[PDB]
Amino acid sequence: SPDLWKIWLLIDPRRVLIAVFAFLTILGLAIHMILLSTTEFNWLEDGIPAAKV
Amino acid sequence: SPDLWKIWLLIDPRRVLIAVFAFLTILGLAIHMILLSTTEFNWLEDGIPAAKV
Amino acid sequence: SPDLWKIWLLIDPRRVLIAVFAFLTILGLAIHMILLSTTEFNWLEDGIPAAKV
Amino acid sequence: SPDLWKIWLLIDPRRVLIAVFAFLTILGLAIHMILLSTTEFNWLEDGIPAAKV
Amino acid sequence: SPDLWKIWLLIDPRRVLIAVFAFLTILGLAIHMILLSTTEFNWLEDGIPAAKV
Amino acid sequence: SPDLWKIWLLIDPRRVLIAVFAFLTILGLAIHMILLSTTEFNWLEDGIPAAKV
Amino acid sequence: SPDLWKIWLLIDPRRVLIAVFAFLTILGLAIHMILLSTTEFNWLEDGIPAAKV
Amino acid sequence: SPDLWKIWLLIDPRRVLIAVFAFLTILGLAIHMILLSTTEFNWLEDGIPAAKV
Amino acid sequence: SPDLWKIWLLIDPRRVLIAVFAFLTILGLAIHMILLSTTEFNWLEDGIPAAKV
Amino acid sequence: SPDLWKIWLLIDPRRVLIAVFAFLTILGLAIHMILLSTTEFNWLEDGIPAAKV
Amino acid sequence: SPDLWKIWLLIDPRRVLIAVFAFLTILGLAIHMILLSTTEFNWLEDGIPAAKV
Amino acid sequence: SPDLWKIWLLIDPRRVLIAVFAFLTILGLAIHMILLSTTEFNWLEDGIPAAKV
Amino acid sequence: SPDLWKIWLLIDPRRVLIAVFAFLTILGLAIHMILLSTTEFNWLEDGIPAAKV
Amino acid sequence: SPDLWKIWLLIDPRRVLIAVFAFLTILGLAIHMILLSTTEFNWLEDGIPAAKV
Amino acid sequence: SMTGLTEQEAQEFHGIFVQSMTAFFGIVVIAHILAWLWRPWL
Amino acid sequence: SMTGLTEQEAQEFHGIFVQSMTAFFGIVVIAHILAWLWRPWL
Amino acid sequence: SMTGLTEQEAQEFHGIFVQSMTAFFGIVVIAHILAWLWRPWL
Amino acid sequence: SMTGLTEQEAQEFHGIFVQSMTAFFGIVVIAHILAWLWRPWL
Amino acid sequence: SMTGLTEQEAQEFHGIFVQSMTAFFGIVVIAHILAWLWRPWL
Amino acid sequence: SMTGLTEQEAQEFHGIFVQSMTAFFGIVVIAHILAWLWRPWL
Amino acid sequence: SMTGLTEQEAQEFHGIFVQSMTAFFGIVVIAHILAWLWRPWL
Amino acid sequence: SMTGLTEQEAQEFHGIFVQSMTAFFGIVVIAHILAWLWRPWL
Amino acid sequence: SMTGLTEQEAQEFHGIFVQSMTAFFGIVVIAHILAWLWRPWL
Amino acid sequence: SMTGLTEQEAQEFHGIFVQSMTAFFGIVVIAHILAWLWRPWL
Amino acid sequence: SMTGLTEQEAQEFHGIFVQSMTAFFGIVVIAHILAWLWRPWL
Amino acid sequence: SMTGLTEQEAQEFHGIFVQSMTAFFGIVVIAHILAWLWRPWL
Amino acid sequence: SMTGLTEQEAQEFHGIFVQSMTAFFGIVVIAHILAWLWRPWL
Amino acid sequence: SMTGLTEQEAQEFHGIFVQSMTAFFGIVVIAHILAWLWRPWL
Ligand SMILES: COC(C)(C)C/C=C/C(C)=C/C=C/C(C)=C/C=C/C(C)=C/C=C/C=C(C)/C=C/C=C(C)/C=C/C=C(C)/C=C/CC(C)(C)OC
Ligand SMILES: COC(C)(C)C/C=C/C(C)=C/C=C/C(C)=C/C=C/C(C)=C/C=C/C=C(C)/C=C/C=C(C)/C=C/C=C(C)/C=C/CC(C)(C)OC
Ligand SMILES: COC(C)(C)C/C=C/C(C)=C/C=C/C(C)=C/C=C/C(C)=C/C=C/C=C(C)/C=C/C=C(C)/C=C/C=C(C)/C=C/CC(C)(C)OC
Ligand SMILES: COC(C)(C)C/C=C/C(C)=C/C=C/C(C)=C/C=C/C(C)=C/C=C/C=C(C)/C=C/C=C(C)/C=C/C=C(C)/C=C/CC(C)(C)OC
Ligand SMILES: COC(C)(C)C/C=C/C(C)=C/C=C/C(C)=C/C=C/C(C)=C/C=C/C=C(C)/C=C/C=C(C)/C=C/C=C(C)/C=C/CC(C)(C)OC
Ligand SMILES: COC(C)(C)C/C=C/C(C)=C/C=C/C(C)=C/C=C/C(C)=C/C=C/C=C(C)/C=C/C=C(C)/C=C/C=C(C)/C=C/CC(C)(C)OC
Ligand SMILES: COC(C)(C)C/C=C/C(C)=C/C=C/C(C)=C/C=C/C(C)=C/C=C/C=C(C)/C=C/C=C(C)/C=C/C=C(C)/C=C/CC(C)(C)OC
Ligand SMILES: COC(C)(C)C/C=C/C(C)=C/C=C/C(C)=C/C=C/C(C)=C/C=C/C=C(C)/C=C/C=C(C)/C=C/C=C(C)/C=C/CC(C)(C)OC
Ligand SMILES: COC(C)(C)C/C=C/C(C)=C/C=C/C(C)=C/C=C/C(C)=C/C=C/C=C(C)/C=C/C=C(C)/C=C/C=C(C)/C=C/CC(C)(C)OC
Ligand SMILES: COC(C)(C)C/C=C/C(C)=C/C=C/C(C)=C/C=C/C(C)=C/C=C/C=C(C)/C=C/C=C(C)/C=C/C=C(C)/C=C/CC(C)(C)OC
Ligand SMILES: COC(C)(C)C\C=C/C(C)=C/C=C/C(C)=C/C=C/C(C)=C/C=C/C=C(C)/C=C/C=C(C)/C=C/C=C(C)/C=C/CC(C)(C)OC
Ligand SMILES: COC(C)(C)C\C=C/C(C)=C/C=C/C(C)=C/C=C/C(C)=C/C=C/C=C(C)/C=C/C=C(C)/C=C/C=C(C)/C=C/CC(C)(C)OC
Ligand SMILES: COC(C)(C)C\C=C/C(C)=C/C=C/C(C)=C/C=C/C(C)=C/C=C/C=C(C)/C=C/C=C(C)/C=C/C=C(C)/C=C/CC(C)(C)OC
Ligand SMILES: COC(C)(C)C\C=C/C(C)=C/C=C/C(C)=C/C=C/C(C)=C/C=C/C=C(C)/C=C/C=C(C)/C=C/C=C(C)/C=C/CC(C)(C)OC
Ligand SMILES: [Ca+2]
Ligand SMILES: [Ca+2]
Ligand SMILES: [Ca+2]
Ligand SMILES: [Ca+2]
Ligand SMILES: [Ca+2]
Ligand SMILES: [Ca+2]
Ligand SMILES: [Ca+2]
Ligand SMILES: [Ca+2]
Ligand SMILES: [Ca+2]
Ligand SMILES: [Ca+2]
Ligand SMILES: [Ca+2]
Ligand SMILES: [Ca+2]
Ligand SMILES: [Ca+2]
Ligand SMILES: [Ca+2]
Repeated sequence: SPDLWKIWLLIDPRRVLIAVFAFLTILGLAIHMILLSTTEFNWLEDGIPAAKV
Repeated sequence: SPDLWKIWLLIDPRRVLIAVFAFLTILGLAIHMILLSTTEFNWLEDGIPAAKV
Repeated sequence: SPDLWKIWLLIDPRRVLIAVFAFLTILGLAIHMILLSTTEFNWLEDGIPAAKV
Repeated sequence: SPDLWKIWLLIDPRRVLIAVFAFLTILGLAIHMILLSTTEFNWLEDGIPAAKV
Repeated sequence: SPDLWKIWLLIDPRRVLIAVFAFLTILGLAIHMILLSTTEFNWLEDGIPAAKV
Repeated sequence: SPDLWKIWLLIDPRRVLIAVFAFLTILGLAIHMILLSTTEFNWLEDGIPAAKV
Repeated sequence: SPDLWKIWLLIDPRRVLIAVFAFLTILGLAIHMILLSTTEFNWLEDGIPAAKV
Repeated sequence: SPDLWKIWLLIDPRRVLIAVFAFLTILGLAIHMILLSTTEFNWLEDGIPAAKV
Repeated sequence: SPDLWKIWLLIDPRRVLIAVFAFLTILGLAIHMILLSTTEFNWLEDGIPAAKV
Repeated sequence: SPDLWKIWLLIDPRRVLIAVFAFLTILGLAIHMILLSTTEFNWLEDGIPAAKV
Repeated sequence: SPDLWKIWLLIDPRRVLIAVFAFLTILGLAIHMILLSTTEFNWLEDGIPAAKV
Repeated sequence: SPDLWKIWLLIDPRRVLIAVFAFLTILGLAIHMILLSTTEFNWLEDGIPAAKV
Repeated sequence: SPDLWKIWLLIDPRRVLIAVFAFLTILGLAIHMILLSTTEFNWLEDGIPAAKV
Repeated sequence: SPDLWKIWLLIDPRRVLIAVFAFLTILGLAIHMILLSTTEFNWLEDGIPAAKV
Repeated sequence: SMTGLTEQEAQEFHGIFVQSMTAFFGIVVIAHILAWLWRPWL
Repeated sequence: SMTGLTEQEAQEFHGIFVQSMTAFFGIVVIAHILAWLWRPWL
Repeated sequence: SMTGLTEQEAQEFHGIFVQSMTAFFGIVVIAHILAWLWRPWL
Repeated sequence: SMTGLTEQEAQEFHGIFVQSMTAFFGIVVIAHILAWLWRPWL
Repeated sequence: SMTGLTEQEAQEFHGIFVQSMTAFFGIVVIAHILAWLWRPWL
Repeated sequence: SMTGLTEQEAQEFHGIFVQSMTAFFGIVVIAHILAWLWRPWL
Repeated sequence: SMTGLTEQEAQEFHGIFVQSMTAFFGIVVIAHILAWLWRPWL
Repeated sequence: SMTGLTEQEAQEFHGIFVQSMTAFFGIVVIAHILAWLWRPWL
Repeated sequence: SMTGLTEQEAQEFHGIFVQSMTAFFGIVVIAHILAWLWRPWL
Repeated sequence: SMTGLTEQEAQEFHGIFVQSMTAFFGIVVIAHILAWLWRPWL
Repeated sequence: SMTGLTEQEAQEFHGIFVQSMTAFFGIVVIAHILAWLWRPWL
Repeated sequence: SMTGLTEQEAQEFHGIFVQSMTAFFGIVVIAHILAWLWRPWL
Repeated sequence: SMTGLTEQEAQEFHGIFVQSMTAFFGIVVIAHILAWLWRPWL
Repeated sequence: SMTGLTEQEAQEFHGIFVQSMTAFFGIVVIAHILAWLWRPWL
């Protein structure tokens, strides 16, 4: 929609920016936790490259 | 109904938009958690493609 | 009753709409949970179609 | 009693309607839980029609 | 007592009606719970008529 | 005492009626529960008349 | 003391009546509970008269 | 002391009476509980006179 | 000190009588509990005079 | 210091007296508990003089 | 966007600075903790350089 | 410093006195507890002088 | 940046100083705890120099 | 910095003194706890000088 | 009086209250007769 | 007086209260006689 | 009226309330007939 | 005095209170005699 | 009235509400037919 | 004074209080004599 | 009306809302087609 | 001073307080002499 | 309007918002391409 | 001053306080001498 | 605008903010290069 | 200054405070010498 | 400005702040060199 | 300024503060030298 810019006349741009940044940060943290909770995608505990400890 | 636009004269568009966005985000998170809690649809632990760890 | 429209002079249409939407969403979520909690109707764990994991 | 309509001069019709709707919904949910908690009337886990899982 | 109607000059008829309805509903629910908690009067688990599950 | 009626000039008749009704209901419920908690006076689980279940 | 009636000029007769009735009810309930908690004075679980159950 | 009556010019007679009655009641209840908690002075559970149950 | 009576110009005589009475009662209760918790000084369970139960 | 009496121009004599009395009582109770918590200085459980129970 | 400086006309620079500093500190602490919770990247318990204890 | 007396122009002498006395009392209690928790310095449970119990 | 001094026109120097001092103290305590929780860097339990106890 | 005395124009000298004293006391207590929790530096349980208990 | 109702209002409420209570008691009595015919408890 | 009731009001309320209590006690007595016939406890 | 309704409003609400309740009761009855034909419980 | 009661009111209340307490005590005494005949505890 | 709506407002809201509810019920009926074809429960 | 009582009021209250306390102590003494006769504890 | 919006404002917001919802539904439909091709669940 | 008592009031209260405390300590002494005769603890 | 922003203000904020969101999405797409090259999940 | 006491008031309170504390300390010294005779701890 | 800052103030803060962020990012990049040389994780 | 004390007041309080500190420290030192003679810890 | 400080005073605080931070960092660097000499961790 | 102290007041407080801190640090240094002579930890 060409008039999608009018949404900022309805929802506060500053509150939306704060909420978007906070949600994206929480989402990234959650995804990294989910990946680290798995065995196939825990890049820290994987053994690659070959271990030292 | 052709007069379905009249619903915005009753429920506030801003609160409706905020609630819709929040509910859809929560629903997506819940569906992804439900799929990951299964064995057939946990795309991270399914072993496809073939594991490295 | 032909005069069933008069109920909106008694109960607030906006509050009724909000309550109806929330209750329907909660009811759908609850029914999907009940179906997933069973074995015969958990469409994600039923093994159908044939499993890959 | 022919004058049973006079009860709406005492108890608020809107409050009574909302209480009746909420109580009936809760009662239906409770009955469905009670039936699903039984083996004889859990229509989901009964085995009828013959199972696929 | 022929003057038992005067009790409504003392206790509020609407409050009494609300309390009576609530108490009767709770009492019926409690009695049905007590009956279902027993084996002889649990009409759902009694096996009559003959079971299908 | 012939002037036992004067007690209603001291304690509010409506409050006394409400308290008496509530206390009598609670007492009756308590007695029925105490009888049900025994074996000799649980008329529901006594075996009399002869069981079906 | 012949002037013991003067105590009602000090302690409120309605409050004393309420407290006395409540305390006597609680005391009677407590005594009946203590007797039921024993074996010799539980008239319900005693075996007298001879049991049916 | 002959002037011990002057204590009522200092501590409220009504509050003192209420506190004394409450404390004496609690003390009697506590003593009866302590006696009933012992084998030698539980007059209910003692066996005297000779038991029926 | 001969001027020990001046302490009542400093601390309120009624608050001290209440504190003193309450503290002495609590102290007596505590001492009797301590003695009853011992074996040598539990005069109720000591065996003296010779038991009946 | 000869001018140690000047401390009562800073700290309230009444509050200091109350605190001192309370602290001394608590300290005495605590010390008696500590002595009773030991075997060597529990004068009630020591067996001295020779026991009767 | 060359007009990205206009974001400071919407979100308070001091609040953003405080939030950014706090979030970065928490993020660094969390990353260091995650690394220490592993075996391959716990630089304190890895055994390199060779131990003394 | 010769002008160390000026600290009482900054911190309230009465509040400092209360804090110092409370802290010193707490510290002494804590040290006596620490010593009693040990075996080498619990002078009460030490065995010295020779026991009677 | 040459104009980094202007940050003190935005964040209060006193609050920044207090927060920095508190955070640095907490961070130092945390690092010393982390080192003491390991075996290789617990300088108190490492056995160097050679133990007496 | 020769102008380090100016820090007392921002942070209250009395508050800083109170906080510094409290923090130093807590730090000393914590260090003593850490030392006593170890075997090497518990001067109370180290057995030096030679034990009597 | 205490409830703000008139005497006529109290009498008419009493009449309708007792009528409704009697109807409820009759329904309850029929239900209990059916329950006794189904499974007597005494 | 203290409750705001008149002496006549108190007398008539007391009469109705004692009548209702007597009726309730009579129903309770019939129920307890039935219970004793069904299963005596002493 | 303690509710603010008029007598005509109370009557006309009662008519619609009773009719809607009757329709709801009729749907519950057919559902219960279907449930009894499916799996009788007594 | 401090309860708002008159001296005559206090005397009257005391008389009725003591009469009611005596009646309650007599009923309690009869009940305890019955309980001792049923099952003595000492 | 009590909600502040006009009678015409209430009528038009009721019409749109029943149209939307009918559409929702039709979609739900199609979904349930598909579910019964997929896996009948009775 | 501090309680608002008169000196005569305090005197007469003290008299009645001590008389009632003496009566209570005499009943408790009789009860304890009976308890000692029933089962001595020392 | 009760939200402060005019009729034209409500109409244009409804148009944009439905257009955005349709675009979201199209993206969701493409995602579900991809998920069915990847791993069908029925 | 800060309690509202006069010097004479304080000195008469002190006299009565000490007399009562002395009487209390006399009963406690007899009680402790009796307890020592019954069962010495040291 | 409801947020107090001018239409020109809303237009320019929308432009900058979409540009920043496009840049963020491009960075995320590069990151996910790298993640797929490192370790594909499907 | 800060407590509201006069210098003479503070002096006399200090004198009485020191006398009472000395008496308390003397009783505690005998209590401790008696305890040491009963059972020394060091 | 809504933060109370002037456009020139916003531009200067943005410049200093981005300079500080670039310096922090460069330090972080050096630290991560050192961490990869020390112990690569991929 | 900010405590309401005068310079002379602060000086004399400091003198008495340090004298009391010295007395307390001397008592503590004597106690610790006695403790070391009784049972040295180092 | 926003904190109430003058430009000269922010530049003064900043100079002293950076000097103190540099001194603290130098002490920390010496401590870390000593720690590395004592027990290297990498 | 922010604390209400004068520049001379701040200077004198800083001097006394650093003197007291130096004395405390010297006492701490002596204590740590004694601790090292007692039981070295490194
Ligand atoms: C001019 O007008 C007026 C009215 C103002 C004049 C009047 C003035 C007057 C009368 C002044 C009176 C002043 C007085 C009586 C002052 C008394 C002061 C005293 C007795 C001070 C004592 C101070 C003691 C101190 C501060 C001790 C500190 C000890 C510390 C901090 C110990 C710490 C230990 C730690 C952290 C850990 C130890 C090891 C543990 C215990 C944990 O065990 C392993
Ligand atoms: C004049 O203007 C106006 C507007 C006022 C006129 C209008 C008047 C109108 C319209 C009046 C309407 C009145 C109505 C509708 C009245 C309805 C009354 C009803 C239905 C009354 C019902 C009463 C039922 C009672 C009181 C039941 C009591 C049951 C009891 C106490 C049960 C106790 C059970 C016990 C203690 C134990 C049971 C054992 C268990 C089962 C719990 O365990 C084994
Ligand atoms: C003048 O204007 C007006 C408007 C005021 C005129 C109108 C007047 C009217 C209409 C008056 C109406 C009055 C009414 C309806 C009065 C009703 C009175 C009733 C029903 C009274 C009932 C009383 C029942 C009593 C007090 C029962 C007491 C039972 C007790 C205390 C039981 C105790 C049990 C114990 C302690 C232990 C039991 C052992 C267990 C079973 C718990 O364990 C083994
Ligand atoms: C111009 O003025 C105005 C605006 C006022 C005019 C407008 C008037 C209008 C439009 C009126 C509209 C009225 C409507 C729509 C009324 C609808 C009424 C309905 C649907 C009523 C339904 C009632 C159903 C009831 C009360 C059911 C009660 C069931 C009970 C109490 C069941 C109890 C069960 C128990 C206690 C236990 C059962 C066994 C369990 C479930 C425990 O399982 C073992
Ligand atoms: C005149 O000016 C204005 C502005 C007012 C004009 C505008 C008017 C407009 C635009 C109106 C718009 C109206 C709309 C959009 C209305 C939409 C209505 C809808 C979608 C209604 C839907 C209703 C559905 C209902 C009420 C469903 C109820 C279902 C129930 C109660 C199910 C109960 C189930 C139970 C108790 C148990 C089930 C089984 C278990 C327990 C297993 O489930 C978990
Ligand atoms: C006139 O002036 C102004 C300023 C107002 C003009 C401006 C107007 C503008 C710019 C308007 C903009 C509007 C926009 C952006 C609208 C966007 C609308 C969207 C994206 C709508 C999306 C709707 C999606 C819906 C309603 C989805 C519903 C999903 C449901 C209810 C799912 C239920 C799932 C259940 C019950 C169960 C699932 C299974 C579980 C997960 C439980 O188990 C497997
Ligand atoms: C002038 O106008 C007026 C109206 C004021 C005139 C009227 C004046 C009147 C009438 C005055 C009346 C005064 C009265 C009645 C005074 C009564 C005073 C009494 C009875 C005082 C009693 C004092 C008792 C004391 C202080 C006891 C203290 C006991 C202590 C501190 C015990 C401590 C125990 C410890 C620390 C440890 C025990 C060992 C444990 C139990 C812990 O382990 C075995
Ligand atoms: C001029 O006008 C007026 C009205 C003001 C004149 C009137 C003046 C009057 C009448 C004044 C009266 C004054 C009185 C009665 C004063 C009484 C003073 C007393 C009795 C003071 C007693 C003081 C005792 C003290 C402070 C004891 C302190 C003991 C301490 C701190 C012990 C500490 C122990 C520790 C830390 C550890 C022990 C070992 C543990 C128990 C922890 O483990 C075994
Ligand atoms: C004109 O007048 C005035 C006074 C206004 C002029 C003055 C202006 C001044 C002096 C301005 C000063 C500005 C300054 C000092 C700015 C400093 C800016 C800095 C340092 C910015 C730094 C930003 C860093 C960011 C935003 C980093 C973000 C990182 C994120 C979001 C990382 C997320 C990671 C996730 C979600 C998951 C990662 C993996 C985990 C950690 C979970 O582990 C597996
Ligand atoms: C104009 O008038 C006035 C009055 C204003 C003039 C006066 C001005 C004056 C006197 C100014 C004085 C200023 C002063 C004294 C400033 C002092 C500044 C200092 C000391 C600054 C120090 C800063 C240190 C910083 C920022 C350190 C940061 C460290 C960080 C963020 C570490 C993070 C570590 C992480 C995330 C993880 C570590 C891993 C662990 C160890 C936790 O786990 C493995
Ligand atoms: C002039 O105008 C007016 C309106 C004022 C005139 C009207 C006056 C009227 C109408 C007055 C009416 C008065 C009434 C009705 C008075 C009723 C009085 C009654 C019934 C009094 C009853 C008293 C009973 C008492 C106090 C019983 C006490 C029992 C005690 C304290 C038991 C304690 C037991 C203990 C602590 C220990 C052992 C028990 C356990 C269970 C622990 O043993 C194992
Ligand atoms: C002039 O106008 C007016 C209105 C004021 C005139 C009216 C005056 C009137 C009418 C006055 C009426 C006064 C009355 C009725 C007074 C009644 C007073 C009574 C009955 C007093 C009774 C006192 C009993 C006492 C003080 C008992 C104390 C017992 C104690 C403290 C026991 C403690 C036990 C302990 C701490 C330790 C051992 C017990 C345990 C249970 C622990 O052993 C195992
Ligand atoms: C005219 O005057 C002024 C001052 C107004 C001019 C100034 C305007 C300016 C300067 C504007 C600046 C605007 C800026 C900087 C905008 C930046 C916007 C950005 C970066 C937007 C980014 C958006 C990203 C989105 C919306 C991402 C959404 C992701 C979602 C919803 C993901 C959901 C995932 C779910 C629910 C499910 C699966 C994920 C899990 C983790 C569960 O899978 C396992
Ligand atoms: C002009 O008019 C007036 C009235 C203002 C003049 C008067 C001025 C006066 C009288 C001024 C008086 C000033 C005074 C008395 C100042 C006293 C200053 C003192 C004693 C300063 C002491 C400072 C000590 C410091 C800052 C110690 C810091 C220690 C730290 C931060 C330790 C941290 C440790 C960490 C985080 C990590 C490791 C430790 C652990 C325990 C974790 O290792 C295992
Ligand atoms: Ca790796
Ligand atoms: Ca996969
Ligand atoms: Ca499937
Ligand atoms: Ca089925
Ligand atoms: Ca059945
Ligand atoms: Ca039966
Ligand atoms: Ca029996
Ligand atoms: Ca017995
Ligand atoms: Ca004995
Ligand atoms: Ca002993
Ligand atoms: Ca390492
Ligand atoms: Ca010893
Ligand atoms: Ca070491
Ligand atoms: Ca040692």
